[PDB]
Formats: sequence, C-alpha cells, structure tokens
Amino acid sequence: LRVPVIDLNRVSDEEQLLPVVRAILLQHDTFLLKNYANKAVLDALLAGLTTKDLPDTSQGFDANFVWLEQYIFDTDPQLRFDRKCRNESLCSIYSRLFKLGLFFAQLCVKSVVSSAELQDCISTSHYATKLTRYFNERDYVTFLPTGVLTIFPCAKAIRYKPSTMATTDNSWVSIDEPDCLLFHTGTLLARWSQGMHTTSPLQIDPRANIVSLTIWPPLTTPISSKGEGTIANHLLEQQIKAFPKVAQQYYPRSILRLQDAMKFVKELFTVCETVLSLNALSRSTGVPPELHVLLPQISSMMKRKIVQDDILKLLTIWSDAYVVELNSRGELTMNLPKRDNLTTLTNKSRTLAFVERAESWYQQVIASSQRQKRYQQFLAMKMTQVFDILFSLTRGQPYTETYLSSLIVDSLQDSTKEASEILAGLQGILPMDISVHQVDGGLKVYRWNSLDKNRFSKLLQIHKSKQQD
Amino acid sequence: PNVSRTIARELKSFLLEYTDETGRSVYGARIRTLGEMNSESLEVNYRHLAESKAILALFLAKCPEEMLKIFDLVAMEATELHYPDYARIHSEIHVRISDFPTIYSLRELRESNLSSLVRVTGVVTRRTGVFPQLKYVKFNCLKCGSILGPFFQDSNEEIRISFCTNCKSKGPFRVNGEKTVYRNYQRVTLQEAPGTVPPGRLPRHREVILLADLVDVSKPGEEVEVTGIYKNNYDATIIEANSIKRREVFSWTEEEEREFRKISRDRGIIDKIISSMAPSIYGHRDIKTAVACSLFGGVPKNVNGKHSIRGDINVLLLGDPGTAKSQILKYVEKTAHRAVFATGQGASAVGLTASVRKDPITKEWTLEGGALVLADKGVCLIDEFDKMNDQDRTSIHEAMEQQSISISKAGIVTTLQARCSIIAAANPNGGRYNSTLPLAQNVSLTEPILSRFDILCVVRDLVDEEADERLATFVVDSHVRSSPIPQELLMKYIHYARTKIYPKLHQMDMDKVSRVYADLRRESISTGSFPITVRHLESILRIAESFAKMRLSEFVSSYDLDRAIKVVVDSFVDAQKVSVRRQLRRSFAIY
Amino acid sequence: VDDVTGEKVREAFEQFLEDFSVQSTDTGEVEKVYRAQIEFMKIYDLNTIYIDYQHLSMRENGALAMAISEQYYRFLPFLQKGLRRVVRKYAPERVFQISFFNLPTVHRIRDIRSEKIGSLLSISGTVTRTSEVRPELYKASFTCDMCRAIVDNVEQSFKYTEPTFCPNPSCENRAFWTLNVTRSRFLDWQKVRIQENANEIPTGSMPRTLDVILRGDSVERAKPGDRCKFTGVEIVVPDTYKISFLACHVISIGRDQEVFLNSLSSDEINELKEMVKDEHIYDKLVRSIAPAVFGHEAVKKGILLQMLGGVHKTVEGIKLRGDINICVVGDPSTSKSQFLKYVVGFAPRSVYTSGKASSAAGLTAEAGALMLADNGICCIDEFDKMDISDQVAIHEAMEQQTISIAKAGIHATLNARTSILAAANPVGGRYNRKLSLRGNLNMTAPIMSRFDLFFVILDDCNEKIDTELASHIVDLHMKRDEAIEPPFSAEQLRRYIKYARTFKPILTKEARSYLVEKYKELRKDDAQGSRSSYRITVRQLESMIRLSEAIARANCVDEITPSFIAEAYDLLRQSIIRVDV
Repeated sequence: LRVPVIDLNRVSDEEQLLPVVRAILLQHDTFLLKNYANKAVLDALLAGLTTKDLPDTSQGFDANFVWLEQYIFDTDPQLRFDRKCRNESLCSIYSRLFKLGLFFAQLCVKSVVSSAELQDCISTSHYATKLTRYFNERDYVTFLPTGVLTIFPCAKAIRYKPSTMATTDNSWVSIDEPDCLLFHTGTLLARWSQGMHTTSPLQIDPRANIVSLTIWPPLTTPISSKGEGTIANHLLEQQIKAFPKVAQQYYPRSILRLQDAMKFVKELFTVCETVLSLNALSRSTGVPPELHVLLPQISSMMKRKIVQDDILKLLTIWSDAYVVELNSRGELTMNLPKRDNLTTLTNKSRTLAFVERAESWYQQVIASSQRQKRYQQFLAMKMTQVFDILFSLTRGQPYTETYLSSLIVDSLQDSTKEASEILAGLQGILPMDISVHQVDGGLKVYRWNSLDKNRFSKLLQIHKSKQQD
Repeated sequence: PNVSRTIARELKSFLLEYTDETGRSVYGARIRTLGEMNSESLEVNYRHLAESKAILALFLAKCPEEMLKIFDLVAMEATELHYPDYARIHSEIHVRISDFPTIYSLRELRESNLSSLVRVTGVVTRRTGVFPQLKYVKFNCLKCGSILGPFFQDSNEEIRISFCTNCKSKGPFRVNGEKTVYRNYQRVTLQEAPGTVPPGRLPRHREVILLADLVDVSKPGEEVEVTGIYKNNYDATIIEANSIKRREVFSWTEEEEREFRKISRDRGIIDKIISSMAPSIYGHRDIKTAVACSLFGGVPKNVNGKHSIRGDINVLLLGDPGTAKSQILKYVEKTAHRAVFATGQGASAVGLTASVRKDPITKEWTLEGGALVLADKGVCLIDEFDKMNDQDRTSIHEAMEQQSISISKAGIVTTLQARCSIIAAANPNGGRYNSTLPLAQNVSLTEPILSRFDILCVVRDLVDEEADERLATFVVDSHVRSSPIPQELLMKYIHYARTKIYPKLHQMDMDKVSRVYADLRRESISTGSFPITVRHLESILRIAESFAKMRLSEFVSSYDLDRAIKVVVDSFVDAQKVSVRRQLRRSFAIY
Repeated sequence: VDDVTGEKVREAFEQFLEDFSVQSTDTGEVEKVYRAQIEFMKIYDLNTIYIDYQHLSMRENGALAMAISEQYYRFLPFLQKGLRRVVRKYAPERVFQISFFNLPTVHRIRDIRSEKIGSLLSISGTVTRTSEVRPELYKASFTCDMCRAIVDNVEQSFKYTEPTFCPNPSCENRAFWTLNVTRSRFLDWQKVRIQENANEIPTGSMPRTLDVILRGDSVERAKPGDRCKFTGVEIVVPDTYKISFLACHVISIGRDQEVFLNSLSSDEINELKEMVKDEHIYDKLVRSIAPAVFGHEAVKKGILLQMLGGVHKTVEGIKLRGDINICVVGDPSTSKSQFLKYVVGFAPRSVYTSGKASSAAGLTAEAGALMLADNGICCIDEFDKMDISDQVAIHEAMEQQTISIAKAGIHATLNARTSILAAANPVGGRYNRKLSLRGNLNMTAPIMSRFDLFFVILDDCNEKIDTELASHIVDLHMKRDEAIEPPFSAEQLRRYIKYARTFKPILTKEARSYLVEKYKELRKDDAQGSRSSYRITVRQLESMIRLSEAIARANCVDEITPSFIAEAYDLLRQSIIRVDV
C-alpha cells in the first residue's frame, strides 16, 4: 500500500521519471499526482457546481433512484449533442487538464513502444468531463471507470474493494492527501496494457463533493488486435449505459450476458456447488446437507442472504443438479447427484451445464376421602407387586441370601408396616426358601439363596392364599 | 504419507500462480509485502483455496493438523525464493488461512468436532500471560541419581511418570527447576457471547490457547473470532486457535422486518411499548419510560475527529426499600441482547474491576474484564453502589469519563473499550425519602459521579389509599396466578432499530432548544444548585434521539423533543429540595 | 473355549437386545424397543447407551442376568463388541458407552464385600467433594520412534506408563515411550468421594466416605451434597489394592402422585385417612409442635407452617418462591431458640447450624449452608456470629440460592431451595422494649428485608406463668413421669407432613377479594396513624400469600378460603403489632 509522491515539473523533462510512473502503475495503478498549473482556480471552480438544472443526453446532472447525481458534460465539438448551462470554469479546466492528460499519456503510454500512438487516443478530445454531486454515504455502489483514463481532484472518497491487486490484504483503504490529485486508470486501458492495470472504488465519507475527468479514446479507434472486433467506444459505452441511468436513459432499455439476475444466480451456483461439496464430501463423510446448515455457508460466502426460494430457482435452473428431500421437521436435505466423489472437474462441468441452460433461456427471451379406600384395595393388589419386587429383589442383587432388614428397606424405598407384612406373607407362602430363626440375640433370617424364583414366581402367583385371605 | 510430497508442490503453485481481481497476485503481493514487514504469519482466503482446489481445503477440514505442517514448509521455501536472506530471519512463517463457516458456535461442539479445524467467535474472558513454549518435563529422582531424561508432558496431565532409572523407587522422582521446558503462549478463557445466549442456558467458558504472533494481540471484554482446531488435548478439550478475528438465535427477518416497519408507523406505539416494558411491576409510567429510553439507544456520535460525545444514557434509578427496585433491572436482564448484571459488590460475578491474576492453581494467567468491558456496547446492570468499594468506584468513574478501561498490570498494559450504558438501582440513604433536602443530600453517593448519571429515577411515596388499592390489587392478582407489544416482538425490535437506524437532527428548527436551555438555566439559578449544566443539555439531545430510534425516525422531530424535554425537565424538578415546589410553577411552559 | 463360552454369551446378548425388547402391545410402545433407542441416539448421534436391567434379567430367566452380573468385568468386552457388531449392522470415530438401569436392589456402603468385586453393583449415597473432569487414555498410542510409534492401548490402571511389550522394534525393548497426544482416548474423570447416607449410620461406627470416578457422560451428572444412586461397576484400585467403586449410571434419586404417595404409604394409608377426616387438629397439630415449651405457641405454629408449602413458580419471571423464612427475636437463651431450634432438629433436610461462626464452609467446594437444607431449613444458630461475612451469603441465599462458585476451578452457580430457620440475639440483651426492632435487631442489612416473619421474645414473670413453666420444666426434669405427649402422634405427624406437601392449594376470588380488602386494611391500618415498625411494604403481602399457602396447606383442601386468609393476616398483624415495642 505504498503511496509514492513526485512533482510533475520533474516529470516535465520525461527522461527522468518516465519509467517510474510505469513501475508504480504496474503496482499501485491509481497514482497520486500533485501541483499542476491549476491551483486556486480549482477551488474557484466550485461556483459552477451549483447548477444542477439539466436533463440527460449524456449531459447535465444524472438524477438516479436517489441522493447521488453525476453532472456529466459532453464535450462541445461533437455535433447535435449539447446542453449548455454555465460552468465556464469547468470548460476552462477541460483544456487545462486536456494538457494534463496529453502529458499523462506521455508519462505512461510513451514508456511502452512510442508516444506516436497515444496522440491518436487524445486528438479527437471527444471525452466528456464529469462533475459529480450527492444530495444532502452509502450512495456509492462499487464502480469501475468509464473511460481509459480518469484524472480527478479529491479529498478522500476512495476505499479499496476486496480483490487481488495492490495491497492484497483487500480491506478498504481511504487515503487523504492535501495538495494532491489522484488519478484512476480506466478498465479498457488494462486490456490495452494487457493486464498491467487495476481498479479502485469509493466508500462512506463525510465529503459528498467530488469531481472527475474521464479522458477517453476516440469513437473510431480499435483497441489492439483483440479489439478490432470491439472498438473502445463500443465496450466503454456499454458500461456507462448500464447504470440505470435511470428512467430517461433506457434507450436501449440483450447481451448473452446476464440480465444481471442470471449472472448473480451463476455466482450463487458457484458458491453452492462449492459448499455442498464441502459439507457433503468433507465436513463429515456423512454430514448430510440440511438447508439450514446450507443457508449459513453460502449466506456467508455470498455474505448475501440465500433464500430457499433461490435454491428452487436453481433446481428450476439445473434440475438434474441436486436432490433435495424435505425431512420431517420439514427441513430439506439436499443431495448431490448420485456420484459419490464430486471432483472439481465435476461441478466444473456442472457449472458449465447450468451456464448452457441459462444462456439457452436467454436465447429464449431474445426469441420471444374414599381415595383412602381406593388406596386400600390398591395396596391389597400391591401384595403381588411386592412378591415380584422381592423375588428378584434377591435376583437383581446377585446374592439371594441377605440382611432381611436391608432389602426390606430398599424395596420399601421403591413404593415399614406394609414392608414387614409382606415379609410375613412371603414367609408363609414360601416356608422353604425362607426361615426365621429366633436366637438368643434375636430372630435370625434364613434364606435359601439357591431357591428357584421362577417356580417361586408362579407359586407366589397361585398362592396369594389363592388371594382368598 | 509421502503421498503429500506431490501436494505441497501444487499448493505452492496455487500460491504462486494465484491471482484474481485484475490479477495482482495477491499471494505474491502478500509475500513481498512481508517481506520486510518480516511478519512470519501467513493468511489465506479459504475462499481462494477451496476455489482453486477442493481436496486441499478438505484436507484442511479433516486433518488440518499435519496439513498445515505441510503448508508452512513450502511456504517458507517460497518466501526464500522471494526473499533469499529471509531464511536467516524468523526461519518460519505460519499461515492463518481465512474463512471457514461452520462457525460452530461455542456451546455446540461434539467429539465429532474434535481434532478438526473449527471456526468460532466469542467474548474474551480472562486470558493468560505469556511464557515461552518448549514443553518438556523430567525427573531428577532421589536415590536413582538422575536425570531420567526429558519427557514432554502434557496438555494437561503431567502423569504419571511410573518407573525409571534404577529402582524407580523408593528414591522416587522430584522435578527440578533446572532443565524443564515451559510454555506460556496464549491461554485464554473464552465464554459464549451473552448477546446470543439462549434463554435459561448458561454460556459456557471454553479453553483457548494462543501462541506466537497470536499472543497478547487481543484484549478481554471483546467478542473476537478465532479459527481453531478442536483438541481433546489433553492430559478435557482445548481449542487450538489458528486465527483471531476482532469484532466484528433471535435475528430480524425479511418478512418479519417488512411486517415490523408497518408496525413502526403508528405514533402511540411508544406508549404502547412503554406499556410493554415491565408488565409485572405495574410500575410507574415514568420509571418505565427512562428504562425503555436507555434500553433503546442514542447516537454515539463522533464529532470529527475529536470527541464522539456519548450515545448512551446512565440511568440512575433511585429506589427505596421494597420498591421492586430490585426486580425491574432483572426484567431488562431478561430483555437485553448484551446485558451484564453486576449487582453491588461481594460479588455477583463479574467483579466490574478487570484484573489479570493467577488462575485456579495452575494455568497460564488469564486477563479478565469487569462487567463493563464485558458489556461494552452491551448494557451494564448493577445495583447497590453504596455497597460498592471505592476500589471499584474509581473504576466506575474512570470508565464513565473515558468510556475505556486502561490496565497496566502486571506486565500487560492496555485500555479496553467498554461502551456499556449504565443502569443503576440505589438506596436512598436510610429512609425511603431521606430528606426534603436535595437528593444529593438525600442520598450517599458522590455528586461528581452523580453528574455523570443523566437519568435519575427517584421513587416514592407516602401511603396513598387508592394507590394501595390498585397496586395491592395488581399484586394479589399476580400471586393469585399459580395492549403492550408481544415481548419477543419488542425483543427483536430493539436489536433491529439499534442495528439499522441512525436518526439525525436538522439544525434548521432545532435552535429553539438553546432558547429553552436558557429559559431553564437562568430561572433555575434562582433556586437550587446547581444542578443545571450543558452536559444536562447534551443529555436532552441524546435522549430525544433515542425517542427517534423508537420512532425509527432517522431524523429528528419536535415530538421526540417534547418527549425528551418533558423527561429531563421532570427529572431535574424531582431532584430538588422541597423548594422545587416553587419551581413547579414555571414548568408549565415546559409542560 | 473360555473365549468361546464368553462369546456364546456375547452372541446370546446381542440376540437379546436384538430380540424384541418389548412385548407391550396395542397402545404402546409396541416392541422393539432397544432399536428405537439406537435410532433416537442416531438422531443425536451422541455415542453412549442406557438400558434397563429389568427386561434383561426377565428375558433369559436371567441366567443371562446372572452371568452378566457376576462376570460383568469379564463380560464387558464381548458386550461392547457385539454392540459394535449391530451398530455396524444397522448403522454407519467409534465410542460406545452402555448403561444398565432398573436394578432390583440397593446395597449399603458398609454392606460392601470383596465377593462382589468386578461385578456391577447398586449403591446410593451422599455426594462429597467433586473433582474437575480430566481426560483419559482408554487406549493410548505411545511407542518409540524405533521402529514404530504410538501403539494404541492400555495404561489402564493408573500407572500411567507404559508401552507394555514388543518394543521397540527392532530396537526390541524395554526402551520407553513415545506417547502420541495425537492418538488416544480421553475421558472424563471427574472423580468424587461420596459419603454413606446419613440416616443409615449405625451407631456409633460413624460415616465412611468412598471415592468413585466419573467416567463418560455420567460425568457431571453428579451434584455435591446430594443423595444419588449409582450402578456399581465396582472393582478396585491398588494402594496392595484398595477397592473403589466406579459408576456407569449416575442417578440423583433421593412430587407427587399423591396417590403414589398413598400407594407408597399404603399400610398406614388406612390409618390417618381418618386424620384427613379429622378436624380442629390444626389445633392438635399446633397442639403438638414443641411440646417442650409452655405457650411459645405462635412459634409452634410458625414452625409447623414453615415446614409447609407455598409453591415454587411464575414464568414471567421468578418462579414464585414458596418458601418462608422465619425470624424469631428474643431476649437471650434459657431457650433462646436454645429450645426451639434444637427441637427443630427433628425434621428432614434439617440443617442445624450452631452459631454463625463456620464460616460458610456452608456452601464449600455441599452447601453445608444450604444445598443440604434444600427443601429444608438451615437452622442456623446465632447468625450474629456471621459477623460481617455472611451478609454476602444472604444475597444468593435470599436470591436464587444459586451457589456461584468460582474458585476458578470452575465458575459454577448452584441453585438451592432451603427454608430459613434463623436466629440472632438482640443488641444489648432484650433491647426491643422501647427500642425499635429494626436497629434493635441491627445486623442483617438489607437481608433483613428478606425476612417474612418475626416473633419477638421477652420474659416478664407472671409468677402465675413463671410458676407455670416452672412446673412444666420440673416435671420434665423429673425423668418420669412425663406425660408430655403431642395431641397428634409425632411419627403420625411426619407422615402427615408428607401428605400436606402433596396438596397444592388453589383458590380464587375467594379469597382474592376478601384478601385485597384485608391487605388494604392491613396496610392502611398498619400505616396510620402511629406505627410499630416499618413499613408495611407490600412484600408483606407477598408473605401474606405465602402465609395463606401455609394455611390452606393445613386445610390441604387444596384451595384458599378467606378464613385461611384472615388467619394469615391475623398472625401477621400479631408480629407487626409486636414491632410496636
């Protein structure tokens, strides 16, 4: 994120700083230019910015819905496109910076091959100067330059969008340099330099006042060999057209490129393919693709909100693509298509196929208390319960001998009078397993730990005294 | 196995060859960048990585562990190619990668989660001091002479070192200060973020370890994110964090919000809400009013670039024994997103005074915050300041003043930033109404601190017949159990408006405020002292702005003005000694 | 063969759980069951299992149950193995913990014997001194670099070392180590030293605690100072060895289907149903509390009620606390509470805290303080000896009875619910006469405000009365013959107490109207003109609620009557006018 500074008077000879500017545009792209012939007149020019009374025809303020506006001023010489207001200082700085751009190409383009070619890019001077304003700031959506070269006076306004470019950390960067004028390289110029350039956005900043000059190649000039089929005017008019911009600019109001809805859905499909791949094939080998897990990963990745509805547009788009099963809970697990390992080749192809189907669709558009007594009887029944609990109280206590008191207490704790009573009744029913021996010192229990508790179960069942007592 | 020998290559390619966004090898840019920065820590968009090669990012998923070891080496070689002499310095560079949701929360992790890389975020609790890693334990014994050699144990066991060296007993072993490798690195208690905790479930502290560059970067009282690899290490689960991300169940929903806005249209929703605030107490419209207000918010708001003023409200709730003065705050405790109930002292944790101390017995020494840093941008809930030791009191004043908590001890010297709004229940010294004498007289705490508190809620009164009626009815009704917004609706709502809206005055008509300020000031000088202050004026502003957030108004309106004015006005009135009666006559215009 | 016999066992068991675990038909609960268990597990996929002994013992005639019980230690491997078998069979990182439950009996600690070793067992007990959970090996991967490392097994008994054999290789050894923290099975252990259940203690041999280690998800299932039941997994630890049981199944067991109380009670269940039929005994009850004391009745009552209910639960906010804290102030002992409290020694969950100098070892790291009196009074003598430390305690105590603990060993809030049977002396002896109670009591600061009731005790001789108690005492002092017998039999009482808890009073409207008037009068009446003591805050009325709850609780109705109401307000009015000094 280095920010070099040089005086243009030292760039004036062009034999000392010429390689340096190319070295930094190869790195920092956008450059910090300072102290040109215009100084206080740049501040005096603000008086003509208060106009804001003109329509479009590539001129006047661009009212766009809302607070943002762009006062574009088409160059005077071109026939039958003009709306003049006041802004004479702007017409002055147009020439004043015409020399600045004609020289800027000499400190840039001349560094490669010759400057004989750049003069053909500047000679028509057909480029429209641009004053810019905001109504009394998130208003700036991330944006790329219309012309191949844009000089502009600035305070801050600039950030750095996430990307792989200069300062690859890709957090937003807002530089503020007094007595300096930042330059911004055009998009098509990157193609002209075959990839040597870069672009940068704006962000939320207190100073709404901004100004720019996008100096632009002639209507008749081809861009290298690759642009014999695409002239600079064609491509660069394309992005400036869209934009809205807004209601009176829908003229044209059809490319094999998205009506953007399609391209976004493409991105989505990308991210989706990615993450489903991720959880499915990775997260667990056996993490099943539930829609709620889903929504997080790409909602994240997108950082945009993914809706189930979007997915239904996707399956709507590639229906072969993913299986999806609403489970109970009503959540829908999505299932990838039937071939376990989704290679990156897989989903490359898939992405392709979807693309085909969409561009196909684009073709289609183009072509078209007694409670007590209750307890009494209940307990009477609980006799049997006690047998079953005692039987097997011995057995789930792998002893079958014991301290009569002890188990008496445990079973007791399950549900003393009742307890001892059961002790008695069982003794009576089964005077075989059980003996009670009064000794000096007391009555000892005797318990035949080998007695058969199944037989004893049926016997306890049958002799409750046959429940007749 | 050596299988990976192929892999590292490919990766280095991706590194090298990578770029995007008008090219600009962001990888190369990274490398050259540090570079002389000599930062020795690499960071990689998992987006890019996954993007390039899945099986890569996957190999991260399952067994990141070795995977990084693979990674860092080829990285280093690459840097050496970039920087030939770099080999000498730092000798190694560790990648932090980037981005892996997931985002396994906190509370949600299983053994299935263990050993695999995991992303998470949360509030920095007490976090350890630093001590150099290189862990090795060893035994000098007693009878069997020495040295039993170094062992490496354990995270954290140090067990059991059974039999060695002659014997193995009874001349048994004693570790020596000489020749045992140590670590400090980064030890951090992190517990689940209070904003997001589900009701009734308590947030769970989990164990974080920091090393190398990660060490000491963070400050407690901060929700940060970290990309860890969950380790049952060892010897209990230790999150091993590769990353740290500075801040950065109920959430607004499109249908929900779209619905919501419609609700926001009506004016009386304010009252309806004020009504919605503390159903159970039967309360006081006013007491509630303040509550709602501070709850709602204010505007921060940075006057470029010097002073941000204060977007917050320190609500002095001056209670009285057996006033529910207790209960009310509890309501908000339920209510608020990030809310910290600190009580008086003694303590109901947190201790409101951040300190770094030795952990229970043996662990690396963890720097923890008071409730404030914890409640930074959240809300600080405390009562019984009279019960607060001056040791705390200084802390309080300090934050209220600076809104940031500096800490110099022991070695660590920092200032955390607690943004919490102050909500306070207090006890009029002794008697409910201590005196007709001004409240500052009628209550214990120091006026300098007090002036910091904007919203003073005084409670009353002498026994009143019908009052006793209505209330006793209310209560009785309650115990017998055995128009206001649906609470949950409200609950998202505040979070929402707080998130979205930023009201803004138009200076055009606002000037009248000043006129008011005088009309107050002068006439106010006549009786009572002072209290009136421009600070108090500012308060009025911040307040009405809260009302606009309530209005969700994005800009300022005379109604919200009327609100605030009435509010602050009354508050001041209530403060004064009984001579305030005389004052009352002039509040009519204020009414 | 042993391999084969045990394997036969394995197959048998797999067959079992595989075999229909459930015969419940029609409305059900139709089969399987255990499969269902497996699935529901797979729902959460938490990889541990709980099962009921009962079905199993039943199925085989329990010959299986037998062999299981007996050889269980031996049997474990085949078991969990077969588990893995069926899991693989019906299901798709492998950790399995299987937990039986529904064992038929309960063994006392002292009842432990060396014959029962290595077989699963059944013990319930009082938890003491829990310990932080620490990872384990289960199986550890440790071996040398020569030639190959981190062989995974054992360290089973606490050793923890080492790789047993077939080292290095080929450095064949001996050698030692090397341990992979990358590869092993951590677990658990939190361990705990639990104490035998108090009531049980045979005189005078006195309690003996034992230790058990909590492994697996049963870890943390425990709570200190709690009666809890555990599955034996018993075995031993070297020391020469010392047995230490282990725990698979942690049950905190130790309300209601008041029936199932009756069913539980069943034998008497006949008897005192009469009592329900019976009446007045609110007297006879009252005519039973502290037979010790002459008069002292308002107390005798108060205790009784304190024992009674009044309901947890709002969910708005506070579960409405049912509990009632009783304060009794008096000129000092000779009975102080020197009588009343000690008497109150006879009760459940009953914590007699002599003095307030402890210092809050109560709630140490059991709330000796409190968690033991959960659903009981901590009869805490001489709060005075609290000095300045306990007021801190009153907070949570009066609050959630949460127990906040962070020694940083953990930060843990232990909720509690325990009645407050409390006490202190007045400032200067009996100061309360002219002096205002508040501030004649002094110390409890706000926690003061936490007290629902207070009986001020002062002694003026009606040498009539003086004589009376005198006689009373004398006879008492006469070893015989004391016919001091409660209007109601005491055992009978405790039983009844069980009953009263069961009831959950309504009612509505009735008394609500009647009461509202009452408070308002109580209230206004209280306030004006002069006033005994503060305030009256409504938290009074809160008490009034609780009070009523005790009264209706006595009625057991279970519903409220303006009668009950009036009573509450009456005794209330009593305490307040008492505050007039």
